[PDB]
Amino acid sequence: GSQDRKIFRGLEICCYGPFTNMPTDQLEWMVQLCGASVVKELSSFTLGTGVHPIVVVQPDAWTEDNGFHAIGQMCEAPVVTREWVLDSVALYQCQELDTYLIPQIPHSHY
Repeated sequence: GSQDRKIFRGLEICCYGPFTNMPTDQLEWMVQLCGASVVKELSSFTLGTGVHPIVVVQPDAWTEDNGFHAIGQMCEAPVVTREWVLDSVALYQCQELDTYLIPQIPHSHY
């Protein structure tokens, strides 16, 4: 570019859920500051030219009642805890989503 760069450069990340009491408006801002774009919903994603779709979650305030075992099935993008957004905005670099994406593994406590 000229006077910009952004670590995301054409990106779309949506924060689903209340998380806690900050990772909502401040989260979309951070991503936006990194080059991404705040997506209202999952269906809001649009295949432009260099805009990649991404999703964010946080099994904290969501608690158990509706069901969080169907994120990727409901969204057509990679869901990653705010850790990604934070880890990326912290050091400034599009970190691997797989590091904060939906684990989904057999068993739970062993």
